[PDB]
Amino acid sequence: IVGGYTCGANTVPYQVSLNSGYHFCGGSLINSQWVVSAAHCYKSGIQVRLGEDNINVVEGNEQFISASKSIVHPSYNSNTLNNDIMLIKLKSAASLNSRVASISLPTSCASAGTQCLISGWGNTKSSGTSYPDVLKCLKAPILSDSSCKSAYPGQITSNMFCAGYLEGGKDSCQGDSGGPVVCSGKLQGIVSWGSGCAQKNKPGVYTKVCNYVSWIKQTIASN
Ligand SMILES: CC(=N)N1CCC(Oc2ccc([C@@H](Cc3ccc4ccc(C(=N)N)cc4c3)C(=O)O)cc2)CC1
Ligand SMILES: [Ca+2]
Repeated sequence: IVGGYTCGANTVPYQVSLNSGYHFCGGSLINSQWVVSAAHCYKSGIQVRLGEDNINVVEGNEQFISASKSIVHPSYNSNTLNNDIMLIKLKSAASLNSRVASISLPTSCASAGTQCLISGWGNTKSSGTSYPDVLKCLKAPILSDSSCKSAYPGQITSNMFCAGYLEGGKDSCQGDSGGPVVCSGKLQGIVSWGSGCAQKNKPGVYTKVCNYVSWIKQTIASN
């Protein structure tokens, strides 16, 4: 997260860290046994780490659970990043409490202007690389489809939305991928892509979760 702030230990209880010997992607806990992330985060040997703040020190409240199966959306396209969504089933159900809780799926899509909270352990620099120990947060509004498509001509599908600041300086970045975009207590987006990080006129692009509610529910029910 570039230009964000330190969230505060366990203040984003649904935030998950995907680990394979190091943090590589974020995710959101949607129930005691399922996590939603980005399809581009797919990898074998994924350990889901819940209740994390400092990802390098064991501070208490952490729950490490192996992924039993990762389900990449069947229509995911690695070049366009259309349908960039993946469901991860935990080997065992997480112990939900004050510091580890699930986030609700939306019943309707969010409109332009809606303020949302984006979080992650991704790169904190626009030019260069600097990964944080603790979780970073950023409040950003959903942009209009017009501005989104003007920024990324021919690359925005109906399953994507832009969020952020056109003036640059505040944005999600590499490492934040798969993480949550929560608006009014509902998970509306998943960190997907963008051109660089926190660049002028190049806001972040996110997977539009409201378009996948039926798919998520049907898939979870059959697995
Ligand atoms: C051809 C096309 N339709 N496109 C262009 C490529 C685009 O996908 C991608 C895929 C990867 C990349 C980056 C890596 C990267 C990864 C995660 C990111 C997460 C967030 C942000 C952001 N600025 N919000 C930027 C990121 C940049 C990189 O430079 O390797 C950039 C665009 C999909 C859309
Ligand atoms: Ca740690």
